[PDB]
Amino acid sequence: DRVKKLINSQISLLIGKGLHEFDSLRDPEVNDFRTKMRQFCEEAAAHRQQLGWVEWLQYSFPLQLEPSARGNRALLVNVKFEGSEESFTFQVSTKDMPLALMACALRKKATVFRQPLVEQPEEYALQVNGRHEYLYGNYPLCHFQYICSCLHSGLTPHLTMVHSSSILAMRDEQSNPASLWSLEQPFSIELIEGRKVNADERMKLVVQAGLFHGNEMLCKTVSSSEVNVCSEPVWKQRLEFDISVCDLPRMARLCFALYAVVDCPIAWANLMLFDYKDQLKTGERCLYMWPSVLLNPAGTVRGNPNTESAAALVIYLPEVAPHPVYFPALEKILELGRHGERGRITEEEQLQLREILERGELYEHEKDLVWKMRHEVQEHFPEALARLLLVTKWNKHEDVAQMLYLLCSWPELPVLSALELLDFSFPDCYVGSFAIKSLRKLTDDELFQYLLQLVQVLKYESYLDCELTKFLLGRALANRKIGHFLFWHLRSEMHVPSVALRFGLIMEAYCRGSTHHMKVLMKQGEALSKLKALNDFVKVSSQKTTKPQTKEMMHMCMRQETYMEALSHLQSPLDPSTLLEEVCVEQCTFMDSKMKPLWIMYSSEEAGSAGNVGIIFKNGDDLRQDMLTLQMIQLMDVLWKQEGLDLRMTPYGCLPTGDRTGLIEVVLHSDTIANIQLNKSNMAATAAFNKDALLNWLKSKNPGEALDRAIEEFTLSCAGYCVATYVLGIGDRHSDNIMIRESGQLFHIDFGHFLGNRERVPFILTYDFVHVIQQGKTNNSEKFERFRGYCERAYTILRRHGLLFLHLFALMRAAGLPELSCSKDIQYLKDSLALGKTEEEALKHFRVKFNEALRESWKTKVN
Ligand SMILES: COc1ncc(-c2cc3c(c(OCCN4CCC(C(C)(C)O)CC4)c2)COC3)cc1NS(C)(=O)=O
Repeated sequence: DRVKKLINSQISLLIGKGLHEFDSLRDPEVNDFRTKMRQFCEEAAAHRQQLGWVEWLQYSFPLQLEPSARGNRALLVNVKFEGSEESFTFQVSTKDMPLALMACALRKKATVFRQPLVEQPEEYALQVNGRHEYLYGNYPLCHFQYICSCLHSGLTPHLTMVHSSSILAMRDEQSNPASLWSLEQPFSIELIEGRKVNADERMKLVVQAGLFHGNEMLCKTVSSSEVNVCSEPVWKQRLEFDISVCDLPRMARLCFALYAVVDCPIAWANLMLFDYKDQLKTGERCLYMWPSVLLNPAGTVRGNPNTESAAALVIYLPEVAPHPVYFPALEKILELGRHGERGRITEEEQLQLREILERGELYEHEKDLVWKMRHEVQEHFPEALARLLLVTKWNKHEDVAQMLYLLCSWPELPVLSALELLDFSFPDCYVGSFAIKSLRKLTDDELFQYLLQLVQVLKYESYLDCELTKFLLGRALANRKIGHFLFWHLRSEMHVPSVALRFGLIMEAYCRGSTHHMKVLMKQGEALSKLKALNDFVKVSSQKTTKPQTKEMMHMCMRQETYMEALSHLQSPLDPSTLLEEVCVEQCTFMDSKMKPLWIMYSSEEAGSAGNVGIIFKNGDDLRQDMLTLQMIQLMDVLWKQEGLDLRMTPYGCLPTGDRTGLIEVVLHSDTIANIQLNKSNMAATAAFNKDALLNWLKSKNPGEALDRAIEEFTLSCAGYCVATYVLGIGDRHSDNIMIRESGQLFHIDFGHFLGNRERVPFILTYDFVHVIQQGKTNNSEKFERFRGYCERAYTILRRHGLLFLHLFALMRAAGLPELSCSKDIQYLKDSLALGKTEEEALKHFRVKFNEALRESWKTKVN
């Protein structure tokens, strides 16, 4: 009653779209999606509320383990018990498990409190002080990201013993409240008229129409007659296609482009020929067209919601039968596909097939041999499914039936293979369903790693209710960190009309599954709303007065009760494990670039030093490409660490949250190379030669024996970023967008341009950095060549995972980023990783690029 109405208003506010707008569409596909997904998500919520206390820790605080640990040394730890000011500091080993640490804390408590405690270490979990992060399970302490981080920074781990009854209290508080194949005639449509068309009156209007199965044409395109430009053009003509109705695949899309000719593009529109209930569409359709920025098959199959201004195309789908017609059921397809001749070939033809399947464009005879030998592909080359799918004639229903017969007994494939199958190049729904089935084995860590790409794939989906949406919702409702990022990736695109409906519906369903998480996300949205209002003030004030004046006025605005309340006590959108407790107004400011990004600092007495965290709020720029670049850098770091190579990278958080809005994580104790190289007087870093500035700064932050470790951190991170920027073609690199941590770690910021966007970005070696690597010496081949060895090792590891980067970037094409919109952009990655070459050929090639970059660096060393 009253609670259902309040929850509806809270979802509406959170997702940025009134739920009443869904009802107003009177769309059965929307209605069925809402009902089915609410039931699915409420079932997941019921399962969650009865989880055991350890399972509930797995849901809410999923373990953050080191990449080498997934699937010796002395350490001091500080441990306290919940709600007690008193703590215990003790020595443990990096190889010890949390249970031994907890048993030690319990024996310590029993001696102090003078009682032989009933509590066993099995009744507890260790919280990282003031963070939503826990250590539990049968893992050595150094396997935990928190401990491994402390061990490298030299800091003492601070942990809280939390009893099972306290974890159960958290679970309880967080509860939700109480026949086609007989139709041989050619497919045809009637193009009736156009409405609200805007073009040059001197020209003529033409409608180009094509039938597609993904990117592939099902037959040649057909064009209407040229008619004179006017607001309401009238064609009333039949467009006939070179394909029988019986041969239309299930996922066939009819694509239109309206243009003006003397070519002047105007608009485009697509639609699925079968509806969500597998019925062949008949009757009139008014297609509200999307403005053209000619045929766009990857474009959405839903009409433009701006019906007041959009050009409209009115078409007629003829009634092909006196009764409704549905795509044949799976049982009928398999029955037809069951029949076929097994391929019989010579020992040479078997060697010919093995060659092409293990090799990826083919010639016609190569395609025919693959299709002929399809049974052998299934039985002995199952990972070559994608090749067989690409040779299948999707315009012949018998060939499709034969392919589906094999797909239905195809063995599950590795994750890497399934990622390729999510591409728009594989539009069939059974293929889509097969790909998801092979992705069910993704660990939560892998899923989190590829979540951004899986969300982009939703933009290629033809219908609202789909296996990918159910999969993501199911995984999000079983892991709070996944749920957090799924919400933000969808929410940050609500201002995009082509996805607002789909994304709004998914976010509503998720909210049905966790009323409590909806409220936690609302608190984050309230802080972002205040940051946007504050940033607008800063933008205006910065153009009228001095920075100390704008900063004092920013502080006065933040000190208002409504701002102090909204900006405090939230989970960070960048990392829900990070708690943003007390906003430190005195330390807040803004940066001097065009959009005046805000620099917001927080503190938390419960987290101690670890509670000192910062966020950058930036409004005016699209942060999606920065996020993708940083996530690709983070992936390189994981892949290197899995081979035991830690290049001390800094993949700081970057999250779009709204229209040209997002957050960026602050890396404290860091400064830009430009600021350090200003070589200011009366500073500990001041130098005789500007080349000494960076090394002098590192020496001032790392006195005595600590200097050596800082130079090594610099060398390792420099190698990681040299390789990362070269592979990704990160350009426009200068002293203002390269930073250094006091630890010595170098890192890059502000990823404006990548994939050479178009010019081939060469490998870069900067003399100032070569100088630090060489410990300030002019000649130090021992250190310089160790650094070259790190670059080579890093590069060879990435090449081995070359296909993973290609498959992920291929899926990213769905995002519509201007620097990742075609094959040329992905060709850049193929060249940088030299994937066509042997490891020896690619290493020789990299060596030539590294040596070319050294000679270029030496043009500075000569000076
Ligand atoms: C996508 O856009 C960006 N991407 C990343 C960053 C970024 C990230 C990080 C850091 C940064 O520091 C910039 C140095 N410095 C910090 C302190 C500032 C003081 C408090 C004194 O005003 C003075 C500037 C900057 C540090 O940790 C991580 C900034 C931008 N946007 S921009 C270029 O318009 O600023």
